[PDB]
Amino acid sequence: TTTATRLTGWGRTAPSVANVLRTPDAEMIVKAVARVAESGGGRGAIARGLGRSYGDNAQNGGGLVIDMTPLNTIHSIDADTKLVDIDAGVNLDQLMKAALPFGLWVPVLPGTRQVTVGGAIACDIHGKNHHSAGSFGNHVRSMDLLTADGEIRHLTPTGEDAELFWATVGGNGLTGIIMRATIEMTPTSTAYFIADGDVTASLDETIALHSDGSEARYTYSSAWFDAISAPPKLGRAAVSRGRLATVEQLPAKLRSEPLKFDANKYTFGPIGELWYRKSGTYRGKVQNLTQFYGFLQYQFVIPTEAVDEFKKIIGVIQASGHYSFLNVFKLFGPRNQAPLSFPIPGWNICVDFPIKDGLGKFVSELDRRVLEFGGRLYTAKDSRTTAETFHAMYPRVDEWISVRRKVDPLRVFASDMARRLELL
Ligand SMILES: Cc1cc2nc3c(=O)[nH]c(=O)nc-3n(C[C@H](O)[C@H](O)[C@H](O)COP(=O)(O)OP(=O)(O)OC[C@H]3O[C@@H](n4cnc5c(N)ncnc54)[C@H](O)[C@@H]3O)c2cc1C
Ligand SMILES: *[N+](=O)c1cc(C(F)(F)F)cc2c(=O)nc(N3[C@H](C)CCC[C@@H]3C)oc12
Repeated sequence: TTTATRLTGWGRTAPSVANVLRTPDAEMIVKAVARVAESGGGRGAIARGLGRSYGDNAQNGGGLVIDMTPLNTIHSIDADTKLVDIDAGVNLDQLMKAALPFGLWVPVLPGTRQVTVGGAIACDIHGKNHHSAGSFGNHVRSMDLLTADGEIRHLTPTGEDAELFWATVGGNGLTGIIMRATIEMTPTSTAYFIADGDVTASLDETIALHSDGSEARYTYSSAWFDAISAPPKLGRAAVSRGRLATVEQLPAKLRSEPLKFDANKYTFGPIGELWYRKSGTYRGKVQNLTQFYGFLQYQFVIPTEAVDEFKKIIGVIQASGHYSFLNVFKLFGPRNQAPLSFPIPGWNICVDFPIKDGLGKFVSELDRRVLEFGGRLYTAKDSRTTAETFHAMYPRVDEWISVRRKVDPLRVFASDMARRLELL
């Protein structure tokens, strides 16, 4: 039934060997669980999706890893209720293609579409529209959770069972296996964005641009971000903000099929500085999805009010010797009821660090400042933080652990991450 396999997160670090069940039969899955809750606890069981999480939340070395990608049935889409009803194994790319013809848009998209619905919920993923749409769990209207006791619970965000619902959202698969869910989609008349591009010269004007209230005019906003140049160049950004185009705004060629889809010498001179600023500055640019959308991935958010502390963390980063080219910055909006949900209103930033000597000790310092300044790290990007740091970052973890205690008293569900962060 099972196959012992060598599993890594997307970052390809910290491998561990687990027995991997990979069946489309919801029965075998329910039974493989009781075949684990019968032998005491052992090393338990964790669900796995498309394995895009960099962390170790979808590994369970010496235990059972259940691959959910065979469960990829889209059961129904309804354009009137905007409800979509899918198996946890369907990915967001599959789902986006199926829903477009109904005038429905996936409400939260991450930077890769090869992500299951299970994973989208379990990490409570965010995207470029967080400040307007919240994260993924805000759009889940119901889900079917295979619990440790073998029963299948129907959860909804309100009424009774809300607590277990909101613990499963961002629960990293540690309340049990999500089998099926209903998502409320976002209505759209096209598959296109209208985008305004902006460029900044300093971290100061980047913050100002995100504080002047202009942000309330776009549903989608993010930025490429300079983490290398010394001040005051440091933290200049190419800002890309937009919203879904109506049909009226499409060029005539496209207005027929609105829901479709398919380094030089100058580069560092004053001319390319002129090129980069000119090409990064635009208005009303219509773009499709793909146009608009040995390393250590590191992402954190700092509460909105601690802006000076945010600027200081950026300073620490560029003066650290560790250089990062791909940096995305965004202002998150309001959070949700999930105790372990990563997003809070404030300054979010994703950096990519070339693995080299001293990096591990340096990021441990970074952790310390992020913690100190009231922010947190993201489990879907994280493999190396500590339980003390995690627990302090997420003050509601105790609230969460209790809920999990009820629904899995015998530690049927476990992972490399749960043991490391002491969420088990
Ligand atoms: C290039 C790239 C860009 C990314 N951009 C973003 C981004 O912009 N925003 C963002 O939030 N994230 C981003 N991510 C991270 C990614 O969206 C999340 O880690 C996501 O959870 C991955 O989904 P998955 O299906 O691969 O799940 P996996 O990585 O296989 O599993 C992740 C977690 O979900 C749990 N899980 C999976 N299936 C189930 C289930 N059926 N029931 C219960 N639990 C389950 C697993 O146990 C594990 O804890 C990015 C990743 C990559 C590689
Ligand atoms: N950071 O990794 C990050 C953050 C955000 C958001 F704005 F939502 F906060 C969005 C991201 C995105 O859309 N894509 C990516 N990637 C980075 C550069 C590393 C992995 C590749 C993708 C393109 O990151 C985002």
